[PDB]
Amino acid sequence: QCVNLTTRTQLPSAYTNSFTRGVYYPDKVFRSSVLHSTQDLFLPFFSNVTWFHAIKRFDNPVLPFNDGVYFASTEKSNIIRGWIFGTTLDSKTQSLLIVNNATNAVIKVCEFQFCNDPFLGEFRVYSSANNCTFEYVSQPFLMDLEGKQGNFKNLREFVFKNIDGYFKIYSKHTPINLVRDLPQGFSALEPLVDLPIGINITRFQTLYRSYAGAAAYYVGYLQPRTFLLKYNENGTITDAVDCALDPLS
Amino acid sequence: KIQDSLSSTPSALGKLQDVVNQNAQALNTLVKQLSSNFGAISSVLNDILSRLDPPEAEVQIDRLITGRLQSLQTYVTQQLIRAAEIRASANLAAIKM
Amino acid sequence: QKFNGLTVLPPLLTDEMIAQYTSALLAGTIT
Amino acid sequence: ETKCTLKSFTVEKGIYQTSNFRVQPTESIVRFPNITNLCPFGEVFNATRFASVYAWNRKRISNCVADYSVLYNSASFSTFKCYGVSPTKLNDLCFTNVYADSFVIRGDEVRQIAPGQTGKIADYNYKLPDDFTGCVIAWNSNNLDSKVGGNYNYLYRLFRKSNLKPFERDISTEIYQAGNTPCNGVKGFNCYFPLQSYGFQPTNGVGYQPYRVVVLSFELLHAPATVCGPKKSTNLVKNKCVNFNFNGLTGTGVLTESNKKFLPFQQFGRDIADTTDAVRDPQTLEILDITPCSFGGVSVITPGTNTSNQVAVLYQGVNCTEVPVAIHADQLTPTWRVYSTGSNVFQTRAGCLIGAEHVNNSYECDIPIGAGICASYQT
Amino acid sequence: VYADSFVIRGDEVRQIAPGQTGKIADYNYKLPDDFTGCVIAWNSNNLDS
Ligand SMILES: *[C@@H]1O[C@H](CO)[C@@H](O[C@@H]2O[C@H](CO)[C@@H](O[C@H]3O[C@H](CO)[C@@H](O)[C@H](O)[C@@H]3O)[C@H](O)[C@H]2NC(C)=O)[C@H](O)[C@H]1NC(C)=O
Ligand SMILES: *[C@@H]1O[C@H](CO)[C@@H](O[C@@H]2O[C@H](CO)[C@@H](O[C@H]3O[C@H](CO)[C@@H](O)[C@H](O)[C@@H]3O)[C@H](O)[C@H]2NC(C)=O)[C@H](O)[C@H]1NC(C)=O
Ligand SMILES: *[C@@H]1O[C@H](CO)[C@@H](O[C@@H]2O[C@H](CO)[C@@H](O[C@H]3O[C@H](CO)[C@@H](O)[C@H](O)[C@@H]3O)[C@H](O)[C@H]2NC(C)=O)[C@H](O)[C@H]1NC(C)=O
Ligand SMILES: *[C@@H]1O[C@H](CO)[C@@H](O[C@@H]2O[C@H](CO)[C@@H](O)[C@H](O)[C@H]2NC(C)=O)[C@H](O)[C@H]1NC(C)=O
Ligand SMILES: *[C@@H]1O[C@H](CO)[C@@H](O[C@@H]2O[C@H](CO)[C@@H](O)[C@H](O)[C@H]2NC(C)=O)[C@H](O)[C@H]1NC(C)=O
Ligand SMILES: *[C@@H]1O[C@H](CO)[C@@H](O[C@@H]2O[C@H](CO)[C@@H](O)[C@H](O)[C@H]2NC(C)=O)[C@H](O)[C@H]1NC(C)=O
Ligand SMILES: *[C@@H]1O[C@H](CO)[C@@H](O)[C@H](O)[C@H]1NC(C)=O
Ligand SMILES: *[C@@H]1O[C@H](CO)[C@@H](O)[C@H](O)[C@H]1NC(C)=O
Ligand SMILES: *[C@@H]1O[C@H](CO)[C@@H](O)[C@H](O)[C@H]1NC(C)=O
Ligand SMILES: *[C@@H]1O[C@H](CO)[C@@H](O)[C@H](O)[C@H]1NC(C)=O
Ligand SMILES: *[C@@H]1O[C@H](CO)[C@@H](O)[C@H](O)[C@H]1NC(C)=O
Repeated sequence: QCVNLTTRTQLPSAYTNSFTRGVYYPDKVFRSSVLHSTQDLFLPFFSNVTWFHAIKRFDNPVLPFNDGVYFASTEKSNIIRGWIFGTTLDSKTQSLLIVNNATNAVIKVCEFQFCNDPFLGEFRVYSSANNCTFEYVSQPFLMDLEGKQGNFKNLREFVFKNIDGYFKIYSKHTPINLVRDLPQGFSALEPLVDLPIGINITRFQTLYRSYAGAAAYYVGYLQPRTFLLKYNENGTITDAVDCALDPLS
Repeated sequence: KIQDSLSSTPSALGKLQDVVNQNAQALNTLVKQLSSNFGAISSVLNDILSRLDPPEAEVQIDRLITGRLQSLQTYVTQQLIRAAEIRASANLAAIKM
Repeated sequence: QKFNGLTVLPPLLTDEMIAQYTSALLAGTIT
Repeated sequence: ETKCTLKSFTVEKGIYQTSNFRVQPTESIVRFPNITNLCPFGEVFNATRFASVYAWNRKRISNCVADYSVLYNSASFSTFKCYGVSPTKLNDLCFTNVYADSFVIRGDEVRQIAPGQTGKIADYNYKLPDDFTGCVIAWNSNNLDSKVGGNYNYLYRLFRKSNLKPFERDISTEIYQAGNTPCNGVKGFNCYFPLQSYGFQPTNGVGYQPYRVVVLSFELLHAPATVCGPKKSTNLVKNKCVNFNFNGLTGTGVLTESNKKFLPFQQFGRDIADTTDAVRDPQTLEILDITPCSFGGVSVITPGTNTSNQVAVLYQGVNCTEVPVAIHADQLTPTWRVYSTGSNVFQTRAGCLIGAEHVNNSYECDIPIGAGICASYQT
Repeated sequence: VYADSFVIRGDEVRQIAPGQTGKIADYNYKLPDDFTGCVIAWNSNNLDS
């Protein structure tokens, strides 16, 4: 099933500043009261991250993964549903699929024939699933956070890396109460799962299953750099400073 | 006045604070040096012992032995130089006394 | 530090005895 | 000890350092996860038909118990070269994730399977990473996969614009424009199909024969490993320094109830020296700390050798409530132990002095010990 | 000069080197870790088959 609707609905693409976001737990090691430094792919702070907002009707744009992509979500009622992965997206080359449908999240990597305008309401994301090499099912990932009834908005930061054939996912939940901008503060990400894709992916798109709600995201471009992490005495990240933002850093 | 001045600023006792800090920093780096690979496949001897058969295990240990021995020599030489300056200051203090 | 074989040793002259030296010196001077 | 250290048969009056003292471990403790089902390594090694080298299959194996001895002892394998791993300690050591990569190649390209080499399949459809760890297993299978008319289901990728990433798998069949002019359709002049077909027949000689290969891509000990061999678990004991074993973490030290809170993806706690400092039991979800049990230096206090041969002993930095536990039942680095007889014992800030008598008369410091205490050989 | 003579398979020749692992090596014939000397080997099928 596919219906191709209208156009890209103008250009709401703007810019916003990423104050202190874009860091995940680098490794599966517990450390305390140590200012550890890691040299790997992370989002720099104050990065001129691309901004979008679902102010109606809207579409999902196609963006690269040069040295991978940091993704963040400012969401309510869990509009976010996953992402689209691929390099050619025309079933000539293998592209990966993630959809968090009503039952649970399912991840499937095949030579999918992605539709020109994938939207949900309906599972209209692809027309063909010809040749497959991976298929996985689990329990749904829509873990709504504490407080309930959406008193504070949900921040669900995300990192998706493709290193030497390994696809890594990290996750975090935290409530936010800033109306439009990035909440001032620090956070990190819990690693979730490593995925064996081994396929060349250059560009992504998003899902946004459709239904009186609004939500916006950021795009951060992950880059290989050095960052200093301030672990507390409990083993959770409490502050961070760039090694390559300004002379003071 | 002297008691008041000594009770006020901390920049006066830098001479002794540095004597403490240099030793602390050097020994701290000496500890840190145990985490490096020195060209091996692991920084933990137990792992290199547990993995591999007896012959190759020792070969990787040698790389580790050479690196750690070099680190020890560097630390000892720096300590020897530091001790000489501490003794030069001690002779000056004795003459002043 | 101590767990890897890095051990610190105590000085021979304790601080109380060093204080005894300095007190004796200045008392002898002033008297 | 003093004479042997001085490498001479006369010893002058003074305090002499000798070999360090360290408490030896008493018993062995091994703690592996108590999963029981066997890993279906037969389902990969004896699988009916593998995929082509251009489309090599990847299977994940977990939640089971393996046995690599039956693989190393099998003479069928022609080449068995391992990287940072040995089959001897495989039924012991643990594994984060076990992934079986299965494919078929020609005998000449077997050398290309190792990381770092190059070739028509190495640079095009299967390359191992620069820092690859694992072990590759290969052996001829002509009698298993060859047909008199020719086996044509096996193909490899011949032309690509740029070399692939590690473990990359390219399935696209785009026609390669070997010529400068663009082309389309099924084929064209100087426009080859990217895949090239093999001609395996029983008449071929060695080197050109098909070699069935199976590879593992495991990673070790930087994650909460889940699979390892049939090594059986024992019980744990506390407050005694022993050579424990948690999921292949060989070590030695006294284990005590810790208080740190590992995240579910965290299994190990590391110190400044990048050494493990706390451990979680792979059978119950509590967390324990590891400390190296008591050790220290030994110094021997003696007067002039010609004057006498009686000596005392001092342990630097050792609280001598331990040395009663340092009974000569288990192993100890210093063999001599008769001096712990007792009532000739005294405690200093510098350690515990054993074999000397404490008095109140003060004298000039003859032999300096530490913290203001001085010993002397006197009537 | 001590001459140790014995016959094995073609594929198990690799085990004759010191420090090697295999059935023959582990069960009946291992050379010392610091072995000095050397082995001489050749096929003898047309003599002992
Ligand atoms: C969300 O996506 C899921 C995967 O994309 C999808 O899972 C699908 O579940 C159905 C029913 O469980 C499966 O259909 C088969 O179910 C059993 C499995 O043994 C068979 O006996 C049946 O005869 C039937 O063939 C689908 O196979 C499975 N999808 C895939 C790709 O395997 C969920 O249903 C989706 N949820 C919603 C609400 O759309
Ligand atoms: C590290 O985690 C610790 C446990 O989660 C946490 O300790 C907790 O600290 C709070 C406040 O610091 C305590 O709450 C009580 O604190 C004092 C008593 O010390 C009372 O006057 C307060 O009114 C309040 O009742 C918790 O009792 C305490 N819990 C535990 C188990 O220690 C630390 O604060 C955390 N440290 C960091 C740097 O994040
Ligand atoms: C993963 O997919 C990428 C996208 O296809 C691919 O990058 C592409 O590489 C080809 C060949 O290297 C380029 O083709 C052009 O190459 C040179 C420039 O170096 C031109 O002069 C030629 O005329 C030719 O048109 C593509 O331009 C390039 N595309 C992009 C978006 O980068 C990667 O190489 C793939 N990764 C691997 C490991 O194969
Ligand atoms: C997706 O949108 C495209 C618009 O580019 C639609 O393509 C046209 O489809 C009609 C048939 O309904 C053809 O007559 C046109 O020639 C097509 N245009 C082009 C440029 O190919 C397409 O129909 C839409 N998808 C679906 C499922 O309707
Ligand atoms: C990808 O899918 C295509 C479509 O089915 C496969 O092409 C078929 O392959 C079979 C088996 O070789 C042939 O019998 C068919 O004739 C092919 N279809 C066509 C239209 O030619 C292809 O094999 C698949 N590729 C992989 C790697 O699985
Ligand atoms: C040497 O060790 C003993 C015991 O191992 C220490 O004695 C402890 O002293 C504290 C404080 O006086 C008491 O709370 C403990 O109960 C004592 N232990 C026992 C087993 O009774 C002794 O203090 C240590 N020496 C030094 C210099 O610290
Ligand atoms: C971000 O980029 C936009 C245009 O790309 C520019 O207008 C804006 O000033 C930039 N902001 C920062 C903080 O660099
Ligand atoms: C494959 O089968 C043979 C006999 O059928 C058996 O000896 C061998 O052990 C099997 N492979 C594995 C990995 O067990
Ligand atoms: C190990 O055994 C205990 C009791 O025998 C059981 O409670 C536990 O679940 C077992 N471990 C696992 C990982 O299932
Ligand atoms: C030790 O005593 C002997 C006599 O018993 C004497 O010959 C020797 O010189 C003495 N050693 C020293 C160093 O004085
Ligand atoms: C030294 O004198 C004290 C009295 O203050 C006494 O308790 C102690 O036993 C004396 N020392 C010895 C070795 O008897």
